[PDB]
Amino acid sequence: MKLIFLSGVKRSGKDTTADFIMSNYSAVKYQLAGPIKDALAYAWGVFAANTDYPCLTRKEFEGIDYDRETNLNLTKLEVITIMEQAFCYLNGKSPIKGVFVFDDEGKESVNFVAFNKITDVINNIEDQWSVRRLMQALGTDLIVNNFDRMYWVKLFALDYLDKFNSGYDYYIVPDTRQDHEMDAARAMGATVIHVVRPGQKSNDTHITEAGLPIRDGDLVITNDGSLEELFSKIKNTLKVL
Amino acid sequence: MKLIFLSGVKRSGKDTTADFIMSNYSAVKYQLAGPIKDALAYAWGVFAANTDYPCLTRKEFEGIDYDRETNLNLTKLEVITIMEQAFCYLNGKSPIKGVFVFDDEGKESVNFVAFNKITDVINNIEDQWSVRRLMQALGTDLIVNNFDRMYWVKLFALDYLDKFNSGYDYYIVPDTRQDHEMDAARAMGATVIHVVRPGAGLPIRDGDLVITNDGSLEELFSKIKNTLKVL
Ligand SMILES: Nc1nc2c(ncn2[C@H]2C[C@H](O)[C@@H](COP(=O)(O)O)O2)c(=O)[nH]1
Ligand SMILES: Nc1nc2c(ncn2[C@H]2C[C@H](O)[C@@H](COP(=O)(O)O)O2)c(=O)[nH]1
Ligand SMILES: [Mg+2]
Ligand SMILES: [Mg+2]
Repeated sequence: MKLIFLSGVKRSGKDTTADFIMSNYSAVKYQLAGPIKDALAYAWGVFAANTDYPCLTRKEFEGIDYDRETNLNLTKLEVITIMEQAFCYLNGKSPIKGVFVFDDEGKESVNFVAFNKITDVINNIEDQWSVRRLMQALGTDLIVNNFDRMYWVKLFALDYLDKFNSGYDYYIVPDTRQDHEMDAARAMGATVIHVVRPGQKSNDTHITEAGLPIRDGDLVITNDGSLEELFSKIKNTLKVL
Repeated sequence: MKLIFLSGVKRSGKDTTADFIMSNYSAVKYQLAGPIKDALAYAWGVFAANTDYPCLTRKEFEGIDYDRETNLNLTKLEVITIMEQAFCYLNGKSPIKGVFVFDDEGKESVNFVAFNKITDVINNIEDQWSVRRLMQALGTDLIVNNFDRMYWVKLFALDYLDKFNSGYDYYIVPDTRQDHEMDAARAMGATVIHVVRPGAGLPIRDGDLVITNDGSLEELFSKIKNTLKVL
């Protein structure tokens, strides 16, 4: 099995490459933001449970026929509540440093110190709450930035360890968005492929929308033409590995 | 940080190599069997409290002035309860596939099937219970063979990633005993270094480094310095 980490801003051709690889090769995929979306879909169902709030499922957090930039018109209190349920969920997958979950009859809550950092972080976010902003907030604003910078790489490692030994040719991580994820990837001997559209940018200022640095050893596919030109570049890049 | 997995049989000089590295470089060490001794020391403290059993601390589970071969005279029954408490401790570190821990008012226990597999497995162990047989039963008879072949390597992965930006030059795992664990180390980008003596062992695969301990300590030491040099 060959481990590949893909890197590319929105609409750079990176998502196209990911799909080209998944449909033309024996590949298994793992999304770093996978568990972010599972935790939010779970928290949401706990939050919108017996409310008149719309039912958002994993598919919607996946963006399947749902615009994740849609304003959900939520209050900072609602958002804090959701983040606390998302944390209780994640803590059952892998312990978040400094977080404890307590039960009061099917009512899960985090410890005060953790609940207090959630509150402070959320209270200072003035953006409107979309599925997209909730992903950015859970992933980065809270966890990476305040509890465990390597949590999402840790969950990828547990998955990889379950699968490195199977019959797939490739193991792809298509959504690398933080430099430290790239650092872990290079350390583990992953091939890092950047898909770049000559002089283009991310229309989101969140750190997870920023273009990742190209370091020595990284491969770069310049998407400066047609689609088959891209498909050819992909084929010849992989043929080499 | 360079990830190094050391391999070698008893008296090959593998242990001397881990020591020299730890003593001469910015290095941090992780034992795959660490959590095994921690869980047993935990499960032990909890069960020998109720009884008139010897008090074994994490210090004797480490074999620190204790013979881990020492028979403890346990009922397959107590061994089974010790084992379930240890699963409870480990499950809080990283979930063991197919195990759920529940609180019974000042008493967590594992779901029934996990409980049932534990009993079945501990019931065919016809041996005598030393601390050392307990480590094996927990580590291999149970977890690796019946729950998750990769569980000890998953716990190393959590710790390695945790130390990822810590400033150490090397991360050394010295006690790998299974080949599947060495496969996982290679899959995670480790350099495998075998310490062998001229005339059981894990296989030496293509890419692994081999240090032949055929001379003196200072010669062993010199071979280690030059091997670390080209990593
Ligand atoms: N890769 C990654 N994504 C993160 C992190 N924290 C938050 N996210 C966000 C970035 C994306 O907006 C999102 C997943 O969205 P998408 O890949 O489009 O389903 O999760 C992090 O640490 N790593
Ligand atoms: N590395 C490793 N050690 C294991 C595993 N299962 C059980 N062990 C235990 C059995 C040995 O007696 C013990 C070594 O403990 P020590 O003497 O403190 O280094 O490791 C396993 O899967 N991997
Ligand atoms: Mg909950
Ligand atoms: Mg316990």
